[PDB]
Amino acid sequence: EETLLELNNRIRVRKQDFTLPWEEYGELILENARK
Amino acid sequence: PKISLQIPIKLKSVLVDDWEYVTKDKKICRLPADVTVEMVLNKYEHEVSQELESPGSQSQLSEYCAGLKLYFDKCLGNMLLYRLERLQYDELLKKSSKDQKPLVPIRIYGAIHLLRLISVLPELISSTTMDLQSCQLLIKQTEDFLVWLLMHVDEYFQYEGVALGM
Repeated sequence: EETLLELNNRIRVRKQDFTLPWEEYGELILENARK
Repeated sequence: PKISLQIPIKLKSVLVDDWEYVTKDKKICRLPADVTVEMVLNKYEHEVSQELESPGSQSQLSEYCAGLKLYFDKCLGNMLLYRLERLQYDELLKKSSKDQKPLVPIRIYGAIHLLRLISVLPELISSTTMDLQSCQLLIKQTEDFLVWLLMHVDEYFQYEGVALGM
């Protein structure tokens, strides 16, 4: 069991603009349009 | 194969309000935030360590909070910014160069950018070589932090920002 502090330099960082994934947030994004 | 991370629907809704405010209303956060990432994680560790009996339980929480600060400092400028927020960042980066003082994101940004980090943690874990039990602890500690964040949701809280294939 390694903690996040010891995994810090093994979990690669992406270079990208931040997004929300559609499969998890799409229903909320569509409801948000109807406000 | 999915790295399962339960994020309460209220907190997912917080992330979508933020997405609307930035990418639709075109309104950036005022910086520095009043309650930085560092202060959110300091308070969390400070409270939750009072309800843990095991000594190994206290170390793993401290190593979680420390690792999460460290990873926020690495991710923020690489993958946690909407395009609209890059000018703000590039200006902070510019002040850091002129004032000869390094940029420390956990001391500038706030709770919402921390929650952005959490939202992408499953995708980051998924490509990583690590022990399964280390991943399960990572998931457990984050879900614990999340329900503490939800517990304090009122205290802390042209087109871009949606990945249709994800």
